[PDB]
Amino acid sequence: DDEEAEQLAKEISKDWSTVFERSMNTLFLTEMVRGLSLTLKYFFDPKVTINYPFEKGPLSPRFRGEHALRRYPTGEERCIACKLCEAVCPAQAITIEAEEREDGSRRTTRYDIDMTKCIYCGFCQEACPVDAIVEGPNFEFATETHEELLYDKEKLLENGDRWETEIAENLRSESLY
Amino acid sequence: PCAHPEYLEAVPKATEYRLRCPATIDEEAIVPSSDPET
Amino acid sequence: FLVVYIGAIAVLFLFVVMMFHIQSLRYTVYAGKVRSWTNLETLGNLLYTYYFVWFLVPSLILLVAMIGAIVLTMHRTTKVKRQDVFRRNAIDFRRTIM
Amino acid sequence: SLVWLEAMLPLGIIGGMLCIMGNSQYYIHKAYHGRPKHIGHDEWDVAMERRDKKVVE
Amino acid sequence: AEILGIILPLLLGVAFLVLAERKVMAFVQRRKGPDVVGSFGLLQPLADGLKLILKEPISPSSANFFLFRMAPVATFMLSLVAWAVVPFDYGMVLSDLNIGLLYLFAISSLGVYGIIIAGWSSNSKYAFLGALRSAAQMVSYEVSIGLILITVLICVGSCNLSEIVMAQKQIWFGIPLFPVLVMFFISCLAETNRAPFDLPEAEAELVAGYNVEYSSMGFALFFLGEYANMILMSGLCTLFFLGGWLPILDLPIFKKIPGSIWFSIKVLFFLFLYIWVRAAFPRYRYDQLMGLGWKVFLPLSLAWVVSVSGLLVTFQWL
Amino acid sequence: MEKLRMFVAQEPVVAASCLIGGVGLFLPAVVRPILDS
Amino acid sequence: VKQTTGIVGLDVVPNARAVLIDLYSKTLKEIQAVPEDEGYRKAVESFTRQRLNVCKEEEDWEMIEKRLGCGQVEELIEEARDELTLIGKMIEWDPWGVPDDYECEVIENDAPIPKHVPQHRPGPLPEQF
Amino acid sequence: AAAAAAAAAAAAAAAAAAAAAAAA
Amino acid sequence: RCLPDGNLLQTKIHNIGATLVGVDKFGNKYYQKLGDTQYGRHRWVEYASKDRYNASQVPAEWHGWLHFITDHTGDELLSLKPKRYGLEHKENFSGEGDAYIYHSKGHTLNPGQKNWTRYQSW
Amino acid sequence: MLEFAPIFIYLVISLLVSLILLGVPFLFASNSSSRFDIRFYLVSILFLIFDLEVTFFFPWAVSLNKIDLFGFWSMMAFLFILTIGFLYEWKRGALD
Amino acid sequence: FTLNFGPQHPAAHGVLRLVLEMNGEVVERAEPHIGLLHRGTEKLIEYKTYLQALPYFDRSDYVSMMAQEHAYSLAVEKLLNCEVPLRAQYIRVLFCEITRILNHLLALTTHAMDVGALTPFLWAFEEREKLLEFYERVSGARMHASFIRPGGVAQDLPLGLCRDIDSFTQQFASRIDELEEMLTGNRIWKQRLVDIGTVTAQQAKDWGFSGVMLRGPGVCWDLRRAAPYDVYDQLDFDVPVGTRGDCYDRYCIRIEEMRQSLRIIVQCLNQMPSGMIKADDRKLCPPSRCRMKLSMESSIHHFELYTEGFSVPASSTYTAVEAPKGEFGVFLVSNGSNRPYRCKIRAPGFAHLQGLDFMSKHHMLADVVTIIGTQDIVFGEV
Amino acid sequence: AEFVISKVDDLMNWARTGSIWPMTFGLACCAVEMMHTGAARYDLDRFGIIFRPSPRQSDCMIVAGTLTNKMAPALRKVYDQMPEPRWVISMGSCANGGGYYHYSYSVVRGCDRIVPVDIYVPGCPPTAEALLYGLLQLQKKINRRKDFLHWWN
Ligand SMILES: CCCCCCCCCCCCCCCCCC(=O)O[C@@H](COC(=O)CCCCCCCCCCCCCCC)COP(=O)(O)OCCN
Ligand code: SF4
Ligand code: SF4
Ligand code: SF4
Repeated sequence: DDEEAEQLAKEISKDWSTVFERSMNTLFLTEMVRGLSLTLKYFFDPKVTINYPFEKGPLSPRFRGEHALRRYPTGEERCIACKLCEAVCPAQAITIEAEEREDGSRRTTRYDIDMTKCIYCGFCQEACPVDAIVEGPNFEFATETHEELLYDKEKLLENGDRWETEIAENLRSESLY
Repeated sequence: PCAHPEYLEAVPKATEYRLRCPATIDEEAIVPSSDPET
Repeated sequence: FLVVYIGAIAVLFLFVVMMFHIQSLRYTVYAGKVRSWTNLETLGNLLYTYYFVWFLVPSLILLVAMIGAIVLTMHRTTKVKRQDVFRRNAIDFRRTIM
Repeated sequence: SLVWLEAMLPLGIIGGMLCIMGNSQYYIHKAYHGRPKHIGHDEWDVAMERRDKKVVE
Repeated sequence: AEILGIILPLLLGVAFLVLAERKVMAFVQRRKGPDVVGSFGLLQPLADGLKLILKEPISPSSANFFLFRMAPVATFMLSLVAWAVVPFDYGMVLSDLNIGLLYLFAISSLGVYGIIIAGWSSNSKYAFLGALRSAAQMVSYEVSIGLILITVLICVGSCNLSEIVMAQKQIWFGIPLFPVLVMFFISCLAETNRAPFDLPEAEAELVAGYNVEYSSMGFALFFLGEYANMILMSGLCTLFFLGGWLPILDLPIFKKIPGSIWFSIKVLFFLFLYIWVRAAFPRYRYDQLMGLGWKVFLPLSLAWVVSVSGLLVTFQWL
Repeated sequence: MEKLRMFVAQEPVVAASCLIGGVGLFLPAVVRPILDS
Repeated sequence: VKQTTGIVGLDVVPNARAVLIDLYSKTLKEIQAVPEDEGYRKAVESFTRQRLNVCKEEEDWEMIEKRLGCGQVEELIEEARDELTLIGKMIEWDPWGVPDDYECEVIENDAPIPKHVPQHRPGPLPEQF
Repeated sequence: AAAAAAAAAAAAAAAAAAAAAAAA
Repeated sequence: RCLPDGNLLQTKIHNIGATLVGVDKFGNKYYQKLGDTQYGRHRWVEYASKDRYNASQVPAEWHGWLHFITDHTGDELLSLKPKRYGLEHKENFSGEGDAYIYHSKGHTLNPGQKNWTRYQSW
Repeated sequence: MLEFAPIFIYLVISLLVSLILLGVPFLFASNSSSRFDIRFYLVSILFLIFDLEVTFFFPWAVSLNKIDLFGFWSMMAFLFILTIGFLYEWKRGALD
Repeated sequence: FTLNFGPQHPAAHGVLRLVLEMNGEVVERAEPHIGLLHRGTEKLIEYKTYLQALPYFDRSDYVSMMAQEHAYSLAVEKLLNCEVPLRAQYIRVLFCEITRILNHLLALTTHAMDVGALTPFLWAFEEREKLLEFYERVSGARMHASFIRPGGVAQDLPLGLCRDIDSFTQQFASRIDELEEMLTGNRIWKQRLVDIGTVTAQQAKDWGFSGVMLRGPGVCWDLRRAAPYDVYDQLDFDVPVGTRGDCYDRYCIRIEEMRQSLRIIVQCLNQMPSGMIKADDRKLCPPSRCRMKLSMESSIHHFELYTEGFSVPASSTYTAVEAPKGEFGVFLVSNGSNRPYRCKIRAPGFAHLQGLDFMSKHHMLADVVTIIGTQDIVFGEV
Repeated sequence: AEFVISKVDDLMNWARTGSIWPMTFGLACCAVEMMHTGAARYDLDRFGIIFRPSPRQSDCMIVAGTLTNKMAPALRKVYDQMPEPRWVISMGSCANGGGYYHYSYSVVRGCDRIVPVDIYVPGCPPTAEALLYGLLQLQKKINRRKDFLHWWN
């Protein structure tokens, strides 16, 4: 059948000044010179590139990057140890141990998110009742050694105080959703 | 002489796009949770 | 010599090794120098017009070399045997009687 | 737009190298010999150069 | 001697051609190429080099030093010695051979050896068959380049490259024989590998397709060789067809007409065309490729020798 | 002829080589003897 | 006259009606070997009779398709030949009849499924033509 | 090798949608 | 300038028409070149450490404005950074010697390696 | 021939250059950081034949004003025999 | 003659570990080796709640993320009987279709980069980095946007996302045209693709292709026309269906399916009802942050939905959507508990990569990467 | 003095930090994010990074995605044939540490079990800029090498 299919698909283009049109396209590349022309148009157009360290790609306040334990404006870690994020975590990155502090109000003696064992899905930010754990738009925390990448119990996730100026902004703009 | 029939003039470089950056609350969204009857 | 020996013929031989391993007083006459004929020009002034049949016969020898390299080293890889196994039905007995 | 000039620059400093390939082996040969190189230098010219260096004694 | 003044600038040309290709082929893809290393990536070739030089070997293996430690030397020496006869301006050829063109043909016929040997010394059946396929391709688009040069030779008097570029004072052979320039370029693309025609150079099959003992020097020398062979085979599409060092001859008041600068501009055009045509076109698969050098560029090259011989014999234009 | 057009369509480069080559085997065949004037 | 079935591999058959009549007669003849009181034989008999009838009445393949609304006559031939395979297979490893114990627990969960969930909708009725 | 070569001839490009363009 | 050895030249080829919108405490000059063209390339930062710069030196007051997440220059979010618990940035000293790098509380490099044995030995 | 001495020394000076390019990596970086594919014989013999016929093209190319219309037709007969060989190779199928 | 054809270009086809039994250059059989990317997904989901199970789906197919979350959501609404709003359906399709575009933009030009065309890759990836400005804006993560939750969808679009998706759709016909003008006309493309991996329809059915490899062969079968699982029964779009089956038809489809997906995006934009974002059933949809803090009964559900889960009733359903790769279906047996029970994931690429054995028989070794191209083989699903 | 050694180390480190071609073990999506980090917007050919398709000549190896227990021997065999001044970047949670699949039987708990790692790009789907910043941290790790000063002890 392929023999007859070939015979007919070549008897479709079989009238002079059509065999010539197709011959010219093969003889002088026409489809290919339309490839080169487009490629040239893009060789001369402005470049969609970004010299990274100096300017960075667009993000959104919902962007999920480095996890940060938030604080209440008046100190006092926002993280009451409900363990909802430890429960909701799909990868079980967060290990929370709780102890009634001397003040009497519950708090987490151990709040260690394992960033390497963490999927950055933002479930912890949703599950936390008081917005205690949020993902700071950092996303730039590549560490030379794996042990540093395991974020310690409430000490490095407490560096969100530096990122609060941006985390509070993102929360004030996302809370409408 | 190419794929430019006054329609590629919609070019990729936008230069005016996301004019209101996302975390800037010009309008406060509402996002209804439940239907009013419920 | 370079081209048709050490770019073709000893290429052939290299293939046959790699695969199929075996296991003062001069008086320069300034006439005839006014127009110096490069060796190609003074081979072409002859080979194609005066001794041209000894040039159409090496044509036939190159054609015989083409036909020979084809009929020898086609190696049953085309219509020489790629025609078909040539098995027909009406000429078979369907193995009911082996 | 002159954005292609950044990509033209490597072709320039590869063109500025063929200019050097051409002019180096010219001004080096123009130094060893007081005259430029002769391209169509058939045997008539070597014979005339012989008799010329033999005429200036 | 003055061979330094043609090898060192050519080494710099190849080193900066790796950057010119990355950068042009990147600009095509709407992205700046190497751009941090130097002011505009201008030091990026030196960075690639000084990196490859400072990379410890994977295995010393200096024992087998006469077999394949001089085969890249041979390929590179051939790619560099075919530059002698190439004239950059009137009387700037290093050695005006009255049979210059045939000498280039012979240098290619020895580059075939370079490839075959440097592939056989790699004791890798896949890599050796790849090198043999690449040699058969480089040598199958050499009959087509041969006949294309026979065309541009019929137009010219002699094989003297300075004459072939001096025979174009009236008109470049790119204008009447444009269909031939397209066939010489599409062959020089295929003679060298860097082309729409590089299945043996399919990104992975190339590295594992030339040698087993890299040590970096082998990797750089093959690429320095491919990029010099490319500068050369682009310095032939500009002697033969484009006017080797000839201007358009309008004789401008703004332009003092340097020769080597015109040769440079044209070889830059053909190098940029090498890059552009690497970016914009898919690979040919080496099974349609060999069926394009025999069934497409040999008939269309033979026809051209008979066409440019006929049309020049009838009317006595020879 | 129908088969001629089927051959210059299916195989353009061997049918435009036997015609970019005819113009070379045809010019000195007839156009040159014509140029007796 | 049919140019080609859009489907690849299902080559257009010119003698569609004739081979369809052949296949449906073969099917009616071969189905006799299964017990009569089996749903499979009632089904085969009924639809093979309907398609054989509509194939005998109409002449063009297009009218066969139009009345017998079952796609294209090439796919119809595929169905008929596959049915012949099945009847020649069912003769072997005969599954007809019901053993005494026959425990078959029909289970029905009627939970409605939300409408916006993949639900295989019926598709166009044979008024497509 | 008698293996079926990939014949690069075919029928011309004609965008083939489904029958549900206008009225299902 | 005087750096033909970096892509910092690409930033300094910017700034030709760009306006300078604020400069944070560390010296990073935050530029904006809008209107002209090439969205996504109309906000950057000149790190004021022309060598040894890296990302994450951009404080949180600006790391919003500079990734286009907000439209509030760091001179506007600096009235929102919390005074009581506010902490300066730390540049992500990853690898630059111990006591700058971060350490867990058992790493044996951390001063005060805690013991986790829940049972209090006798 | 006189102009062959520059390339004669070119071979040796390029040998030196490549030997230096070889020794440069060797010095630095101290202690601390298919049975047979006969088509490759057919392609090879066919290149041999076509390069022989290009060898015959070269003198006819450079000397075509001398051989006015007779050398041309003799070369076209040689080329028609080439074309018959090439068509027998195309049809038989050696170009694959 | 056996050849261990591995990943030619890594970072494009990651763990491809075919073992080709060749014949010179003609391939006689291709034996793919699976498991190099076999993460314990079909086991790990049995151990986590129906909410924790969702992030695995965006990690099942890594080039078309939200289509699998949409196939899972529709498998935990098939059981839950959880009626989602109209806006959730329209957003869910506007992102399943943006995902079809995100996949064909990759699976065309990664294929076209394996064939050799280097530039379509980078143009299509600028387009994909425009669409990830929508993924990353609507949910948070550029690739794994755990956004299409079981009841409805995670959270409403930002207040400037439809304007930007429009400003993208206006300029996206031109990008498809460029990807097409650069590859469709080329004789180096057609030659590299026509009559490559031709699959007669009986073969595409037998081997359960059910994707863009079931509409190459000409079987008009799109599970958006067959089993309309959203507003798809309202949205107008034509399913391009091939006529030869060769890898040049599947490319032409994937480059038309990338335009009909543009039609569906433009429709979902022009008709997106201002309704609730999640199902009103607050025992299947965690209440908003504002409500759970102010309402005690919402707080209890936010606690028992982010710790306990749904506990979807006992059943077993096979919900299959038309993911870009093909019919991605998640057979979800559900014990009554809050954790799934053998959430089996039928993923095309497990049925397609089977087809490599017969697709690439007698094709040249350089075609075995073109076949892997047009199958859209992403090893996360395999 | 020592200044010449300091500058020769600066030069070697500038080379190895300018042209750092990684064998991108692109397993899974982090290879799709790595492809975005090689794509038009965040150029990696800008920083010299040229994605090599072969382990033979490569300064780095950006392992991404879930290192499966079956792709562990292949990753190790590839890492053993890189030239000695090599580094490894772990990209994505699954590649750097156990990740979403830490407790999966078939998934190694981070490539730090097979190859010695030098920079772990953090974030399970790292932003393309985040992988780019991980590489700009590998560049720092190069700039802190001073191999000549150590060869002189
Ligand atoms: C309009 C100007 C065109 C300029 C193009 C410049 C491009 C240069 C850079 C390289 C472009 C891309 C290279 C692609 C390589 C493959 C090309 C190729 O072989 O294409 C076909 C052949 O193309 C060529 O050979 C082109 C060479 C053109 C030479 C001249 C052709 C005839 C000239 C007629 C002259 C008329 C006048 C002469 C007498 C008066 C092969 O056939 P097919 O398989 O694609 O399809 C048909 C199969 N049977
Ligand atoms: S995003 Fe939060 S909940 Fe999800 S795995 Fe990471 S730490 Fe756990
Ligand atoms: S971070 Fe949130 S979920 Fe976790 S313990 Fe604190 S308040 Fe509870
Ligand atoms: S760590 Fe996350 S993004 Fe990276 S490969 Fe694993 S699942 Fe994908």
